[PDB]
This record gives sequence, structure tokens and C-alpha cells, in this order.
Amino acid sequence: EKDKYALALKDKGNQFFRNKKYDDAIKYYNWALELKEDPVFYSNLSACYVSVGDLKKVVEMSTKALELKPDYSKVLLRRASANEGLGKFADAMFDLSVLSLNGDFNDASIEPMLERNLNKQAMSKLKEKNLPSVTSMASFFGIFKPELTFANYDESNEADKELMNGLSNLYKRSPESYDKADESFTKAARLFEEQLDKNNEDEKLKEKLAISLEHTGIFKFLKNDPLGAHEDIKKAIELFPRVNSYIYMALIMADRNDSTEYYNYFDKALKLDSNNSSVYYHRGQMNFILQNYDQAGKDFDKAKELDPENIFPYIQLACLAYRENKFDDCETLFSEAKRKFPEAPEVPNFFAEILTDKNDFDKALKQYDLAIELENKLDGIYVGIAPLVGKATLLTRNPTVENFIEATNLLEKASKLDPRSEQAKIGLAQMKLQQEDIDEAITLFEESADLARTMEEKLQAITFAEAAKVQQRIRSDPVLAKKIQET
Amino acid sequence: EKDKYALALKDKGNQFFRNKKYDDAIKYYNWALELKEDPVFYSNLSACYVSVGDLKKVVEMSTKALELKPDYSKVLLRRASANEGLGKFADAMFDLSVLSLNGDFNDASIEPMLERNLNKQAMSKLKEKNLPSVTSMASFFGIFKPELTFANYDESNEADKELMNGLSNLYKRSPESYDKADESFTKAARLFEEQLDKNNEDEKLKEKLAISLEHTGIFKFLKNDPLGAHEDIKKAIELFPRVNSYIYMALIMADRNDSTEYYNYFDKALKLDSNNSSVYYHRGQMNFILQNYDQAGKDFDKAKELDPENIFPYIQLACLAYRENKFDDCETLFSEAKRKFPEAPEVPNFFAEILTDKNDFDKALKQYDLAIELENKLDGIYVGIAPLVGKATLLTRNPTVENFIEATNLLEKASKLDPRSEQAKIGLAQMKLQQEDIDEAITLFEESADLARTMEEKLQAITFAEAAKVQQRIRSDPVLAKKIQET
Repeated sequence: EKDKYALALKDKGNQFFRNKKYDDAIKYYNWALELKEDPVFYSNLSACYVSVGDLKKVVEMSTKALELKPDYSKVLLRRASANEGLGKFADAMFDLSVLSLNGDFNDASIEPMLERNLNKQAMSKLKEKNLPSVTSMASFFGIFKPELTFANYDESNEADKELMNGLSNLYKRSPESYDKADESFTKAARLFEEQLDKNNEDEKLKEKLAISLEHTGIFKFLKNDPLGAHEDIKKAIELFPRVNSYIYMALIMADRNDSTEYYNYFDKALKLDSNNSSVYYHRGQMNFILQNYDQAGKDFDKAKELDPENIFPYIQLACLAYRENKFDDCETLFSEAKRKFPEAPEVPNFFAEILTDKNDFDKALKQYDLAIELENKLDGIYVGIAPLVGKATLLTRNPTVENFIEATNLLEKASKLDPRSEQAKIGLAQMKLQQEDIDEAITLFEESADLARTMEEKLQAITFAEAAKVQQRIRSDPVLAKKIQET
Repeated sequence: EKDKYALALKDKGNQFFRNKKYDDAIKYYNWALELKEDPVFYSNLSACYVSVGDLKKVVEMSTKALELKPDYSKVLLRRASANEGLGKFADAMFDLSVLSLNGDFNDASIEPMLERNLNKQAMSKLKEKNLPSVTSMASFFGIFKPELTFANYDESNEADKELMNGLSNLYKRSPESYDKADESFTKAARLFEEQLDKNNEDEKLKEKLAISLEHTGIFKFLKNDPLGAHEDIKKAIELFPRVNSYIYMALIMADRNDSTEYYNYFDKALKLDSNNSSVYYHRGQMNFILQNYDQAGKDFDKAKELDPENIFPYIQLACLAYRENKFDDCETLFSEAKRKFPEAPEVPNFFAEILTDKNDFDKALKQYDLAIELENKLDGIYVGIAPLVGKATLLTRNPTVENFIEATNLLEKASKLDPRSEQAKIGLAQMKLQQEDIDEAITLFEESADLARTMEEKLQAITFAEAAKVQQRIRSDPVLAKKIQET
């Protein structure tokens, strides 16, 4: 009569589950398994682990369950979703594909799930191969020492003033500050460029128009093609070197094709500022992307020495060891910088995304919130929308009647502070699409498209949009639409 | 009562159909529709039109059948594959979706169909918002009058020999001839540079290097990325102008973003050989793309006068009217040229690509065979694999036991000749895919990725390959594979 208390335990557990006291139920299920190895006990296990957010467990218990009872859609579909959470798209489609056959589920219910997974899978494999978000600008210019001077500063000259305006709006974080710097920089370029013809052989004018263009091209780089970005900073070098010019040049080239010439541009830069710690940081990134995980973290040390205050030289090395499966050196190295600059939102935010990767959902979730705190705690901008979107991500990673609102809440906000952020836009479109608001979902995807940086990301957005449009066309007239409602 | 006859007419009609007498069957099926307007009649009547490759009709007889029996899975299915045949993917997906609801089709065999149509669609909307392939390059240069000799040729100098050997291979059509040209122009450019460095003011070395760089340049604008092409042909224009270089500039420039200069480049060219044909032909291209359907034509006629022997000026205007709805004009215009250069494969191939756009799979199918003919009645290369894949497409444009074997061959050959042409590759992949040849299809796809020009197509080829991968893994352990066989 063990089944008596086998059944008894289950039920008693079902309650410890009912009142959200999940941690409790699990036990009663684990011990009820001692009496009888009934699949339902595993199904119930995987079920609660979901509410807890433990996906690797959900995928285990779910398997054990199926292993004793193949015909178990309620479970298989759960593993299909749990797999998607762990980012295991291939398995996600396998479970779904096996599901589309066996049980008679099918219908426009699981079809979209496959599409989404296939999508993420393709986009992922592919990766082994107007101005962008404000939160990116900030992370891009954060490695440089903020300029605010520039010699022979102004006169009652409008050009010299525009330069100051933009050069001021460049740094100083704050929203719109970046867009402001852009327009003023370009204008400063128009003027000087004009004044230069009145003094074709002027020194102070070239230097001014030099730094003026040195910035116009960088924003162009951040904008469309490196076409203009080149001629601009190139002419800038011709007018007057300037460290940043070379560094920027070394990117517009490393951008495409190959020419180990830029690894010499840094050198051309050092020719001026032999200790311009920003250079050693970038040379570290290039060597870091060149799979050269050594010389990379070698330059960084020089970046940290020639400027300990700069947080990035730490963040890079921090978990660089992660791309070297040295989670040990990482987890602690991040901590070193996690308390050395106990006010910097970066560490919390980045270390967070890395914990999310290594699948430490329980921790990476806390880290983001920490970043979100230290973030708005300062009137700057550092790690802007990043945390909000980054958080909603690992959340949606586990769809929940509740959890989904938390995310859609975060994304909605995020997409308001940084409208130029597609990462946020698609997020919502994805959300509103699951919320049967296909109509709303479409508009978002469509817009997400416009915001997307490259064609691949654009092709991604349109597919959904299109898949949604066909869904929208089907959900017309109750004659067919109502038929879909039966769920 | 009279159904006795309708049945007879049908039965008798079913006989003519069973005897490949398709145009014969439709007759009795059509008279049967005079007595009794039965669904099975429209159905069968549509089954004919399919074998007769009359897609438009298929959608028709297929719809009216549904309008009398909405739960006609077979017909619905057919109309879906019919629509996709006419490039109407949206509808194709709509039909397939309903077939998932309405029809009790529990299978999952609709999924891959939706994802194909979806994919095709997604790319179609996205579009409206290593050297290339031999057959492609062969067309690009096809507008320039051969250049076999340059001034002050050789003294012994290797550079001069190289430049010549280069120009030689440039034209001469034939595959591999290009790979060598590219390889020579770069070598010729090098040498002539080392030499021009010995004598800055030698106008002979300048000219040589100019035409040397110019050619290396345009090739770079094909191996992809104007960054390197622009600088090369730019220096070629600073050393010694040269009409042909200005044209390439306006092209590398028109590629990037707006430029009130890439228009002035043509005029600069003109200042050299005002009565040059190519120039006006390209200026007509820009005006043609700039929707400037107006001036787009004036520039061609003026380009046709300066070289009536050139086919291209004709082929363009030949349908610059099509883009201007005026079809008939494009017809006589294609005729006018078809019989003024009745040996050129171009006219026939560029007519076929058009006839197909208008859904004239009939005259277009022939127009291909025609071009495929005149093509072989030559030794050069001219219209390369275009005709093959061309008819291979319009062929699979209606999946038939016969159709999928005709095109499949055409592609096998198409790839044999032009191993670069990505189209040929995916074509097979698509075939191998349906041919129930998964692993092979996956390979062809994976390969199609490596050859795809832009990440745009890259992600596409990977999508399929990935879908295929999951499909394969499923068709394993027959406790799952068997069920898949019950189609």
C-alpha cells in the first residue's frame, strides 16, 4: 500500500506547489519517487522547476518523465521550451518536430514556435559565419579621456564655438547630448572648411578643422558606410595627425578586408602620445578579436597602467579569461573590479550578461538589477538601456503569465529612453506577438526592421512581420478565426 | 436527372487525362460542368491545368472547387503550391495555414512548405526596402569595346607584358580567362608602380599604371567593397584621367550613399571622348535606376547611334518600357533586336527573364531554349549559365515528376560550368531537398552559403540547411521515421 502514501505525498506536494511554496513540493515528489517511479512525479517536478526558473533541471526531469512515458506532450512541449531557454535551438526544434507528428497537437499553435527557434538557430549559425542606440554611443566613447579644450580656443568665431558645443555634448553623457554633438560637429566642419579658403596656408585653422573632421567621420562611421568616414578622418590626418584619428582609422580599415597596416596606425598614433592609454586598449580589442587571447590581455595591462581609473581596461581582461574557459579567473577578476569601482554600472551589467551566457540565471538576474541600481543612481548615462533589455531577456527566457509582464514592462520602458534601440523594439514585438496582439506585434517588427543595423537583422524582422501578417489574415472572419480560438 | 451523362463525360474525360491527353480531358470535364456543377469536376479540371503548367488557371479551377467544398484538402494543397509557382507566397502561406486548421492534416509535412514560402516572401519584401561568377562578370564587361593594345607597348618590361597579357584575358571571353586577368592586373600594377617610383614625371609610366590600377580597381569593386576600388581607380584618375575610369568611379560611388558628384563624373568622362558609347549607356543606367525612365531612354538612343552594333543599348530600351507598363512596345522592341542580331544569346535570355516576370511561362520557356541554343553556336562565353538556371527555375516553377528532373539536370550542368554561381547551387539544394535527399541537400545548402554574395542570402541558405538538419535527425530511429513515411 506504498501507493497509498505515494499518492498521499504527491497530493500533499501538489498543495506545497499550489501556494507557490515550490521548494517544498519538490521534496514530496522526490520521496514519492522512492515508493513508485511514476512519470507524473517527474512531470510534476519539471513543472515546478519551471516556476523556479531552473531550466537545466526542467530538461532533466522532463526527460526522465518521457523516458518512462513517450506519449507525454504536456512534458515534451515543456522540454521544447526549456531547451529554447538554454538557447539549445536545435533540440528545441527536434522536440517540437517530434511533437508535430506524434500527438495530434499541431495546428498554428506549435508552427510559430518552430519558426522562432529555426530563426534564432539560423541567425546564430550565421554569426559563426541614422545614429545607433544612445546606450551604445556611451559605451563607445567611454574609453577616451574627455576633451574639452582644443588650442587657440574660439574668438568671436561661430565655427570655433560650434566645435566647443559638439565637443562638449560629445562627452557629458546625458540623452540627446550625442545627437547634439553630431550636428554641431558637422557644422563646425562646414565653417572651418570655408574659413580655410581665406587662409589656405593657416596652421590654427587646419588643427581646428582637423579635430572638427576627426569627429565628423567618426559619427559617419557610426552611421552608414565607412565611405565618408574614411575621407573625413583621412583628410584629418593630412591636416594634423591627432591620436584618436589613427585609432578611428585603424577601425574603418579593420572594418573590412584585411591590411595589417592599421596595426601600424596605432603605432602612428603612439608617435604622438606614447602613453595614450586608449590606444593600448583598442590594440587589445583587435588582438582580442584576432582570437589572439594573449597579446590582447597584454595591451590591456598597459591600458590599465596608463589609466587605472578607466573601468574598461579592467572589464575587458576581467572575463576575457571566459573566452578561455577560465570562469575561475573571471568570476573573481570581475569581483576585483566589482569592488574597486563600486559605483560603476558596467561591471554589474557585463558580468551579468556573462553569467547569463554561462547559464547562471539565478545570479545573472541579480547582477542586472544591481547594474540597474548603480545606473540611475548617477545622473550620467553609463550602461543605459542595456540592463533593462538584458534583464527582460533572461526573463522571457522562461515564459510566465507573470514573468512576461515584468519583461514587457522593462522593454517598454527601455524602448522609450532609447527609441533608436531595435534590441528593445523586437523584444516588445516578440512579446506583443505572443500576447495574441499579432496586429500590434506586426507594427513593432516592421519598425524593428527600420531600426535594424544590417540586412540580416532586417531580414530577420521582416520574416516575423510577414509570418504575423499571414496570421493576421487568417484571424479574419469568425468562420476561420473562431476556429483558431479553440485552444 | 441527367447525372448519368455527367458521370460518363467525367469517366470518359478521366480516360483522356490518363492518356496524357490533357487538352482532351479538360473538354469532357468542361462539358460535364454543363450538366452538373460538381466540385470534383473543377478539381480534375484543375489537375489538368497543372500538368499543362498553366498555373493561373490552376488557382482558378482550384478556387471554384473550394467555393463548393471548402474542406477539399487536395485542391487547397494544390492551389498553395500553385500560388508559390506564381510568386504569390503570402497566399501560398495562407492556404497552407488553413490546410492546417480546416483539413484534418495531422502531419507536419506542411511546416517545411510554409517555411519555404515564408522565406521566399520575407526575402522579396526585404529586397524592396573571391571574384563573383564567370557568367556574371562576362555580362558586366560585355558593354565595353575590347581593348587589346595600349600606347607605348613594351620595350621588354615585364609590367608591360603583364598589362597586355591582362587585357588579353580580360576579353577573349572563356572561363578562367578572368581569374588570370585579375591576377595579371594586380601584378602589372605593382611593377609599373615600382617603376613610376623611379621616374615620377614619366607620362608613359603614369598612363600604364593608370590603366593598370583602373582594372585592378574595378576588379576589387567586384571581389567586393568599393573601399579598395575607389582608392585604386581614384589614383588612376590622378595619374592619367581616362574615360573608362570615370565610369567605374560613378559606379563605385553610386553604390555608397548620395553624391552630387557621381553624376558629374559622367560629364568629366564625356570631355574626353564625347562620342563614346559606353558612357551614355551607363548614364542611362543611373537614370534607369533613379526611376528617371525619361532621360533613361534619351541616353540610350544616343548610345545606340555611337555604336549601333552593340546589342545592350537595344536590350535596355528593349524593355525600359516594361518598367513603364507599356508591354507591347517592349515586345516589338525585343523583336526588332531579336532579328537584327539574330545570333546574340543576350536578347533571347533577357527576353526570357522578362516573359517570365509577366508569367508567360510558355513563350519564355522557348525563349530560353532559343538562347541556350545561340549560346552554344559560339566559342566565347557571353550569356553563360544564365539560360540554364533560367529555364531550370521556370521549370521547377511547377514541380512535376518530369519538371524536377529537367531542371535538376540543367543545374547539375549549370554548376559544372560555373561553380561560383550561387543560384545553381541552391537550385540543386532545393531539389535534393524535395528529392528526399537530405544529407546531400544540407551540403548543397551549406555550400550555397559560402558562395552567397551578401549576408542577406547567407542567412537564407543557412536557414534551409538548418531546417534540413533537424529534419534529418528526425528521420532517424524509425520508431519516428516510419510515421513520417505514412504521407
